[PDB]
Amino acid sequence: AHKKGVGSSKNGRDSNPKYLGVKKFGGEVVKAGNILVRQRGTKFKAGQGVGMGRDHTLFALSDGKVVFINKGKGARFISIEAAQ
Amino acid sequence: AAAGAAPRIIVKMESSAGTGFYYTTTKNRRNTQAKLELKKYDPVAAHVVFAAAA
Amino acid sequence: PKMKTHKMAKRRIKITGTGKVMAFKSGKRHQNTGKSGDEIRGKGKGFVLAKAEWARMKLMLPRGK
RNA sequence: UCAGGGAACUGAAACAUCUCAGUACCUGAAGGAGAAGAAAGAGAAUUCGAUUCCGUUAGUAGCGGCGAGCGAACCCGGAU
RNA sequence: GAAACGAUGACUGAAUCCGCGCGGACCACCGCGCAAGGCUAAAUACUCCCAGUGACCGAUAGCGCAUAGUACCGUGAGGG
RNA sequence: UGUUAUGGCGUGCCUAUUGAAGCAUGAGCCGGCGACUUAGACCUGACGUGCGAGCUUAAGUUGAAAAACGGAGGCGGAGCGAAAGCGAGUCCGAAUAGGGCGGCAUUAGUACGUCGGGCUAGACUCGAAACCAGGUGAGCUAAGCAUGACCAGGUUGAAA
RNA sequence: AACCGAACCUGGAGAUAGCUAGUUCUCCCCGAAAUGUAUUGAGGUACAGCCUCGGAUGUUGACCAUGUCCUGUAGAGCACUCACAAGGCUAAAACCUUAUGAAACUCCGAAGGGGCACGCGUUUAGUCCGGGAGUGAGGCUGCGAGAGCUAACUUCCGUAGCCGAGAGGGAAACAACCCAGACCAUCAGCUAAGGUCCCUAAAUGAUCGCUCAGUGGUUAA
RNA sequence: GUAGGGGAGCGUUCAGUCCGCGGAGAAGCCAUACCGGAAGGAGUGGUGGAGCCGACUGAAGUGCGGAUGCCGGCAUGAGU
RNA sequence: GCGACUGUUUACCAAAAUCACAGCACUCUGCCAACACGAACAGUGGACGUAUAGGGUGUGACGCCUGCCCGGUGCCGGAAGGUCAAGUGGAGCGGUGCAAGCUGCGAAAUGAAGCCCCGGUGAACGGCGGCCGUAACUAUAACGGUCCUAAGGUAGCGAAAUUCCUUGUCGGGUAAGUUCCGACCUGCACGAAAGGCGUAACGAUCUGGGCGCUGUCUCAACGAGGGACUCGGUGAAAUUGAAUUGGCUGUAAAGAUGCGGCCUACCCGUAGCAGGACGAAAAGACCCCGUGGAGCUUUACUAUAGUCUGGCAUUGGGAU
RNA sequence: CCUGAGAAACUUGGAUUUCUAACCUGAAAAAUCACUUUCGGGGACCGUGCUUGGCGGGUAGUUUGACUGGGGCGGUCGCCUCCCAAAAUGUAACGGAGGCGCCCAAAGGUCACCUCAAGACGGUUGGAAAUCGUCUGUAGAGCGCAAAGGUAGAAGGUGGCUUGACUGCGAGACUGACACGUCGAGCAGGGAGGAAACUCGGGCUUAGUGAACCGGUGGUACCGUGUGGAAGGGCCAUCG
Ligand SMILES: [Mg+2]
Ligand SMILES: [Mg+2]
Ligand SMILES: [Mg+2]
Ligand SMILES: [Mg+2]
Ligand SMILES: [Mg+2]
Ligand SMILES: [Mg+2]
Ligand SMILES: [Mg+2]
Ligand SMILES: [Mg+2]
Ligand SMILES: [Mg+2]
Ligand SMILES: [Mg+2]
Ligand SMILES: [Mg+2]
Ligand SMILES: [Mg+2]
Ligand SMILES: [Mg+2]
Ligand SMILES: [Mg+2]
Ligand SMILES: [Mg+2]
Ligand SMILES: [Mg+2]
Ligand SMILES: [Mg+2]
Ligand SMILES: [Mg+2]
Ligand SMILES: [Mg+2]
Ligand SMILES: [Mg+2]
Ligand SMILES: [Mg+2]
Ligand SMILES: [Mg+2]
Ligand SMILES: [Mg+2]
Ligand SMILES: [Mg+2]
Ligand SMILES: [Mg+2]
Ligand SMILES: [Mg+2]
Ligand SMILES: [Mg+2]
Ligand SMILES: [Mg+2]
Ligand SMILES: [Mg+2]
Ligand SMILES: [Mg+2]
Ligand SMILES: [Mg+2]
Ligand SMILES: [Mg+2]
Ligand SMILES: [Mg+2]
Ligand SMILES: [Mg+2]
Ligand SMILES: [Mg+2]
Ligand SMILES: [Mg+2]
Ligand SMILES: [Mg+2]
Ligand SMILES: [Mg+2]
Ligand SMILES: [Mg+2]
Ligand SMILES: [Mg+2]
Ligand SMILES: [Mg+2]
Ligand SMILES: [Mg+2]
Ligand SMILES: [Mg+2]
Ligand SMILES: [Mg+2]
Ligand SMILES: [Mg+2]
Ligand SMILES: [Mg+2]
Ligand SMILES: [Mg+2]
Ligand SMILES: [Mg+2]
Ligand SMILES: [Mg+2]
Ligand SMILES: [Mg+2]
Ligand SMILES: [Mg+2]
Ligand SMILES: [Mg+2]
Ligand SMILES: [Mg+2]
Ligand SMILES: [Mg+2]
Ligand SMILES: [Mg+2]
Ligand SMILES: [Mg+2]
Ligand SMILES: [Mg+2]
Ligand SMILES: [Mg+2]
Ligand SMILES: [Mg+2]
Ligand SMILES: [Mg+2]
Ligand SMILES: [Mg+2]
Ligand SMILES: [Mg+2]
Ligand SMILES: [Mg+2]
Ligand SMILES: [Mg+2]
Ligand SMILES: [Mg+2]
Repeated sequence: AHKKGVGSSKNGRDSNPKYLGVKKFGGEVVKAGNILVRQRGTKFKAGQGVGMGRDHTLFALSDGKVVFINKGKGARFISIEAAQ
Repeated sequence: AAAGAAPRIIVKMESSAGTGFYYTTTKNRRNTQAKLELKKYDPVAAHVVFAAAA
Repeated sequence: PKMKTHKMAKRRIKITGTGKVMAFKSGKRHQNTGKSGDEIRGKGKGFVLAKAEWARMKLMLPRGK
């Protein structure tokens, strides 16, 4: 006549969002200590003027202007060059 | 954390300096067995090494 | 009826010269062996509420103290 | 008005301490009022000087599942 | 609550002047005080009743009533 | 202006809703009654007014076909700290680096009124089922106690 | 004592009521939301988000172009992972030719999007300080997905538009579709979607064809 | 243009003041083709029989179709 | 079938298989009895009764009977020990003053009832059960019976007021029998005072069958009386947005007299019918929701009348 | 003046026994009582009063979450990773898979050194795989645990020294409604490794978590109710 279940899911679950990616893009002014990429790994390597926290977070060290170096795929660098 | 705590325990590292100051971290008892001996700063002087008080 | 002062807010909130509202950062009572030492340091402290939370506190203590 | 006895709804967005509230109600005794009163006091100036009442101190000091919420007194100014 | 002080139900129970009681655990010191015996007007409260007033009402308003606790309902309390 | 014929056009109102002519709610009709208010000498803004580095009284006193007195108090005047305390500085600290603040490149408050809103109170109006207190009820009904009343006539035929 | 899972009367008492109803005079201006997270929370509330009034600023907003950086979808592709079609070859695996599927494969990889600078060029918004809110049930269609049976006037998200809160013409009728945003007056003119045999405003229009089945006027192997 | 915010007003009682009407007739009631952007407002006439309009200012028990709202009167069902 | 019986019950939907009952059992109670109503050392019921009496509990005439399990729980009893509150006892720690002193906290040992623990207890609460293998597509009617917790059904009964599979299977009755009866045992999920199986008699009980008789029926007629109808008299009600209130098919919030198209229809009423007007009545009583309510239950939390218990007081003397 | 005891006494108790004037209770010319006595009996118990602990649905007040293609049953509730997610972030479902509530005293700091899986040829136990060698060898391995990104000029394997798994701070950003959360240059004290430039305020990264409240503990001498102390609070640390 009717049915009695009984099944469910073992799924559903997921994890709260991890707002990643670059926050500071090609040709952008930058204050000292402004963050420029959140990333899982070495996706973007620090160049001149940019350091890297343990989160592999890239944060700029001395003001200036942001510049993206794509060195042919899998090896890429972000840097600051000050204006003048 | 919780009571049962067989491996790893919150131990407090109290100074020899007799200042009053101490620290806290965790030791496994599988590998420390006897005691814990560490060399950290003391802010009531400067840098005087502590032992693993209960 | 004279509006009473919200006695909870006595020990946890501060009025400022200009007219903003302050409190102490939180998580400092058994979340310790965490730690990190810079957290523990950063927490014992004090700080200003974001903003939306201002009106209420102001209404909590009419005398400012 | 004083005294003996003394609720719950409700508020705590549930509830038990708490709150409603010593309110409602019940009983008692008494008057045109009654109560209270002549410091084993308040208090911190070695200050004040019977009690009651008004303003004020003051939503201060404190009370509190330190939650909801409850909340003086001294001084000072009056009425007598 | 660190809980002083008053207050009694139970048990117990001291000093009387170089003595006694307090001052918020507790001690010293420094201050305020004379418990266990009584009465006391005045300022204060209320408004059944009386008088004056009103940016109160004028017949569904205003008291429930231009009067009635009547008619009427209820065994009754009571409602009206 | 009234009234009409005919043509075109046209899904009552309210409420509640994603969506109402709805076969969803309310409503017989008309007349009256019928719902955002009051209070505090509370809080916080807008407008206005009076004083203005100052502004203001409350109880009360006297007067009172009016109002005046009354400075006790309250608000500005300095902040910062857990506080002591320090003070255009202060707090963390051993000093630094910082937070709050003063200066700032300037900034006026206070008393009253009207208004917007907050709080506390019945707090826009109407509506529970319930909870508690004190009382009224066994002239109905459930039973008890004392005291009386009543059961045509017929059949059956136990012990002794 | 005509309704007893606790009588009735009065009182506390205007109990409480996150619930349902109801909420009254006119015109003018702007004008939402039904999203997010948190809640003994899910038809309730807090804070944001969105509305309005006021005071501040003073083009900071908007669109669109140029420049520059970010991306892993569409496709495609098989280089890894998993899966797979015929054959070779070998002791089956690896490997060789041929051949292919993929949300959780990627050698690659668009259109588009997002940030920043200008404004090289148009247009009007913005931001902050303070008062008042309301909203937190959404609804359909297209496109993009999951769930579902590539069912639902289905459910849950992304995105545009409309309804919601939108009257007017069209689609017979018809929130949503197509055209189109109604300050008022007119027995005035042009148009949009959609239409021009009669009901019904407007060519029983023109020319070259098609179908003869009322196909027109609803389905398939 | 819904919730909502803002702005300018209409009408009602009471109150202060000014104007001023009223038995050759007030308020209220009744009819109406006039006026104003709307709440609304006047003109005339009929009613009525003793009070009342306009203006500015102040204070509200201040504007109804709803609430199975309340009181009241009268309809329908029916000459059933 | 159920209950033995006469009786009793839900005023106003249940009269029964409910309750009560005589009989039976367990147990408590020695009298200021237990038990119960009470502000209460008052008073009273019990009862002016006295264990052949009284209370409480279950079973329910009568007959034959009433098995196994004391692990858990509850009651009765035991006691070596582990126990446990106030108190008794303060070794010892601090505060203060110069100190005599005043004073803050406070350990042993001791310390009641009760629980732990030992035994007993069923006409105490209760328990008397899990299961092993089948030809084929991740499977339906049917199966024979070994048996874990303290134990694992003695009689009697069994498809039952108890049976899921279910119209079980056979027999009976019937032309035909999902009901009834008998037998069977494979009792989903009987069973012995929550009584088991019988039982003459009793029943406005329930169930099946027969005889008789019949308008219950085939199948309805005729008749009567009382309404309904007509006239004179008196004259309600629930309901009601307003109504100028058709049919089909369609559309609309998805069930249209009111919207579209088409069709039908002169105006008004009387007696009649009940398809519609999602007709009337009761703000659904099912269902969900509300950090609504209330009655009830417990080994849910918390308290508490009552009650057991140690110490203090009434409260005294003596002897060992 | 006595260690330990023997007589006597005050005893102050503990238990028992017993007596009676408290108290309780029955009888007789006076019914409930009061008398009085024969009294008779009981008896310092019972009763009652304060306190101590136990039992106590007899009564009493209340509690008994939410999500949910109606509710209940089942499942689920915080955190991390991947896909969905439409090439920026974000984005729901009782959509599709999988982990966490730790671990490490070395698996950290620094310094120095080393390079993997796998196949092919040949090799005593072996002979699928063991251990050795040669050749190939960009990751086809490893990283304590899930997976994603990452990584061979190391994060991977090994050794030396070590306690930066540090106090006092924090320019500036990411991110969230708030509270949170995350990254972090640089200054001071003061240290570790390095010859040194230098690096180190834990771990390749992303889960390994709990706001307040009340309390434990080590320091501190801020307040301490006439003053000076002390109880108590406050501060930093820290445990539940
Ligand atoms: Mg309550
Ligand atoms: Mg409550
Ligand atoms: Mg009297
Ligand atoms: Mg005392
Ligand atoms: Mg009149
Ligand atoms: Mg609906
Ligand atoms: Mg709406
Ligand atoms: Mg209708
Ligand atoms: Mg309707
Ligand atoms: Mg409804
Ligand atoms: Mg109706
Ligand atoms: Mg002003
Ligand atoms: Mg004001
Ligand atoms: Mg209000
Ligand atoms: Mg009755
Ligand atoms: Mg009410
Ligand atoms: Mg009340
Ligand atoms: Mg507009
Ligand atoms: Mg808001
Ligand atoms: Mg621009
Ligand atoms: Mg593709
Ligand atoms: Mg290529
Ligand atoms: Mg919501
Ligand atoms: Mg929603
Ligand atoms: Mg949506
Ligand atoms: Mg849908
Ligand atoms: Mg439209
Ligand atoms: Mg239209
Ligand atoms: Mg049309
Ligand atoms: Mg539609
Ligand atoms: Mg055209
Ligand atoms: Mg034409
Ligand atoms: Mg408009
Ligand atoms: Mg006037
Ligand atoms: Mg008048
Ligand atoms: Mg009406
Ligand atoms: Mg009705
Ligand atoms: Mg009426
Ligand atoms: Mg007639
Ligand atoms: Mg009729
Ligand atoms: Mg008739
Ligand atoms: Mg019977
Ligand atoms: Mg009978
Ligand atoms: Mg009945
Ligand atoms: Mg009957
Ligand atoms: Mg004992
Ligand atoms: Mg048969
Ligand atoms: Mg049979
Ligand atoms: Mg029986
Ligand atoms: Mg007639
Ligand atoms: Mg007609
Ligand atoms: Mg249709
Ligand atoms: Mg029609
Ligand atoms: Mg019509
Ligand atoms: Mg009929
Ligand atoms: Mg209902
Ligand atoms: Mg007791
Ligand atoms: Mg209960
Ligand atoms: Mg639920
Ligand atoms: Mg569950
Ligand atoms: Mg995208
Ligand atoms: Mg969403
Ligand atoms: Mg608390
Ligand atoms: Mg301490
Ligand atoms: Mg201390």
